[PDB]
Amino acid sequence: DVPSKIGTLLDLSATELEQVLYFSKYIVLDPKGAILNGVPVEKRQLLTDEEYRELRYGKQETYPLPPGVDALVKDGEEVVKGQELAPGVVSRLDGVALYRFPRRVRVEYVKEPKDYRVQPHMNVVVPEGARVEAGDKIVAAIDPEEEVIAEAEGVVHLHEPASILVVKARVYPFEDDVEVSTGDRVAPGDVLADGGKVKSDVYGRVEVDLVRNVVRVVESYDIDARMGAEAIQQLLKELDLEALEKELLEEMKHPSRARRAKARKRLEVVRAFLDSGNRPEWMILEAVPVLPPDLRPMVQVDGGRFATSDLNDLYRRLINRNNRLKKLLAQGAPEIIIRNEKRMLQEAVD
Amino acid sequence: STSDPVRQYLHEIGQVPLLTLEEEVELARKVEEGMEAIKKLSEITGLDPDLIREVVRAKILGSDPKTVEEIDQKLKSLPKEHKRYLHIAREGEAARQHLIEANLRLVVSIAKKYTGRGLSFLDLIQEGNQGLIRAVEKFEYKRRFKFSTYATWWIRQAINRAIADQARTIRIPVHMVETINKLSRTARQLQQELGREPTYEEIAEAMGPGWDAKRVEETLKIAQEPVSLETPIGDEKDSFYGDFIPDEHLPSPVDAATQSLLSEELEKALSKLSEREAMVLKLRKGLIDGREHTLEEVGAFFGVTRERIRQIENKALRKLKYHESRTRKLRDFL
DNA sequence: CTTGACAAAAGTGTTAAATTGTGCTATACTGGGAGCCGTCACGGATGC
DNA sequence: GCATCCGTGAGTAGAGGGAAGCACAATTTAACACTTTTGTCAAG
Repeated sequence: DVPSKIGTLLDLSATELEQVLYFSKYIVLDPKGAILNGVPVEKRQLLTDEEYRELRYGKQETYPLPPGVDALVKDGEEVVKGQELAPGVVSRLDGVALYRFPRRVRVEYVKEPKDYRVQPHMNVVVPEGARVEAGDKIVAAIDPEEEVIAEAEGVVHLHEPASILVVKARVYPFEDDVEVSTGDRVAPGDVLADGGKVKSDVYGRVEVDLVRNVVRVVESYDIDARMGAEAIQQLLKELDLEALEKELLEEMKHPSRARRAKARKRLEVVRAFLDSGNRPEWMILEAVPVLPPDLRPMVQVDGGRFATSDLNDLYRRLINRNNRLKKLLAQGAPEIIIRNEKRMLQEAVD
Repeated sequence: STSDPVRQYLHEIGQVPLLTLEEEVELARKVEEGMEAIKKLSEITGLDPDLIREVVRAKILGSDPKTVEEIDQKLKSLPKEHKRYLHIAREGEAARQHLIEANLRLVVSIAKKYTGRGLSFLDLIQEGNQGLIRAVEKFEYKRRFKFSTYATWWIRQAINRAIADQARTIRIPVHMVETINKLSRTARQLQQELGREPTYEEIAEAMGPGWDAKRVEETLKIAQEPVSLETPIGDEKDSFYGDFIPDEHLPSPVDAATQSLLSEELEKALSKLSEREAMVLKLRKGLIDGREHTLEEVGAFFGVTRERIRQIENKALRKLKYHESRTRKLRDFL
């Protein structure tokens, strides 16, 4: 209903309000010391899905190598932007380059550049440039017949990777059991792996490399950003009507007519809430009322067929989508599936 | 822009690259190993296996929260040998999230073949996504079969069950919905062979044993959908179906006035009876509190046997009959 | 006013038959379809 | 200024109109055998 009542209180345009309400862009509620493009992130700042993912989960990219060709880099070797990881593909960011799937494992036995063909249904259990004791498994397989083990001690080298993954992260090798696990978030100075012996120097999400015996911290921030009416509801709850009224009253002293007209319209809505006693957050629904059934009847007619009102179908759609969201949340569905359900629930209420 | 919810969803799922064969195997192996580690952790720690997977899932997802932190700290206090299974559980939960996200294109291709059967396209996709999640848990990568071979069965099943449960205003059981679909399919085949609409007898014979024409007609009556009250009638948009349906529930003014006239005339005739005689009839017929009272409760209230009330109740009835015949004041009400 | 003493009716318990709800299927399959201008003409409010 | 968005346009009547199958487990329904009720026919 133009002009928007929610938008007037929150100083948001119609375009901005629709983007947040229908799950198009994020809005910042707590920056948590995040820097985007060299500029610190402020509150009430609109972020795109690409920008939010970079700040929350870090930056990384994978480059698929052509068959047969071999990369000129090593595992765990740092690269710079534009550096040629492979002759056929170039990188687009700086970070640590790690092998994804070595199509051929060239174990150097010590008694020996023996060549092993690794099928896609097989996985390597030892890292590159590592000492493997005699009798230990080297490449695991579904069928024990095709399983490859270590004939003797030697150095295992990886060759012909399927692709190279470049992730902007910091590697901290650990000696003893790690005090954190995969999925945790750390800050500079926190005890990382060896009970304080190894500590992180940057914010990020920690993932544990058991095979490589290193701890990786992908640079990111624990930023608080939300979409939908949930983020709008919290903003309305934190509003101070008394403080806002004083601020708008001072702006009313501007000699410019345009500013005075703008401040008067906002102050009219603020005063209406103060006098009536209503709360701004009541404009967002938590419980949906249901009309009495006799006002939306389902009655039989002189014959045998039934007749019903359109409101019963609209109520059925809302219940069906609300119940499906409860089941999806309990199963730990990914955010993409959850976000689609929430957007559909908002449209059903409309 | 953003006016099409279907276009918005397609753009979002297109940002996840499709998995290669090598990548698919690794994710499937990680999920299976993680599930086994959860079972191993529960046996050692003695806690519920269902509860442990939630604590691991909560940490991976991020953002009762009070007890989640408490249980997680106990797991991290285990020695190095037991802490290894914690690492496997965490990696398995992250692989399950990535495995589901990379197969969202498969459900859209399947779900587009079920449109026009009572559910919107977005509703079909969401129901198919539930089937995709189920296939991930039950998938076994040791058989060397590709994921799309096994996941297709679960995605199609979820869409079919949702249609049979949510596409009708008056819900019909799944077993009867299948019967209705078979009945319609059989009639169509007979129609193109006979060159005309088949009769109920012809449909019943082709349906199979245990079917007669009576059962065919009864099934067709069940499969009738209700009609809308706001259906426009005529070209001008001022008349609707609900403008022609009377209400038969509330009594009419004529019916309400007849009840009042009967009551005042009945109580006038009761005054000709004795004080005790009138009370017996008013209780044995239920003119107080609305409930009829048997010869026992009436006897309990008045402290007399049930054979005595029977006679006086009948005696008062016969005196009313004589009075009515001489005046004819209570006959028109029947 | 009461006792007796049936006789049908109403009430209860068990159980088999009918109906209803739920899980599963292993070649491989991975971004929708429909629409199409005598597009109604005119103020009023708002954004910029 | 000039672009974009949004709500508004007489009354009463009539009269036609109006796309899988299977197995198995729970769950509800119907039949049927006693058993307490509770109206009654007959005395006294």
